[PDB]
Amino acid sequence: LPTAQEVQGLMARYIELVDVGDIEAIVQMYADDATVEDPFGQPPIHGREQIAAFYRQGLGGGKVRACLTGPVRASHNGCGAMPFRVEMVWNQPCALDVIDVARFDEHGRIQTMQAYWSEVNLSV
Repeated sequence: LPTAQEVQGLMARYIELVDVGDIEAIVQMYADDATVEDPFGQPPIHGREQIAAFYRQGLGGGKVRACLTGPVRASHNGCGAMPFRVEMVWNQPCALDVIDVARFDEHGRIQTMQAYWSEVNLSV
């Protein structure tokens, strides 16, 4: 599994990809059969096609900004967690505070992603 330093780099690179909205590059960061639970509590979506559709819906159709709002917290077992803020228009300018928890596989790809947030974390 990716080292703690590597996890930091990868999770930071995920945020940068969300920030520019490069759907294909985001999807490539995931394992081919990865799961996404976003928001955590909802049923997982499975596989790169479903994940691509998810990101197309959520990012496509307008400017989205995303910045880390604190450092990535990495483990020594290929996992990490990070706090960030996503700015969008829905549907005025709003911001959502999120924490992503990720588990990576032996190939450095995201196997599971869990995005913790609820409506309390949204601001118009």
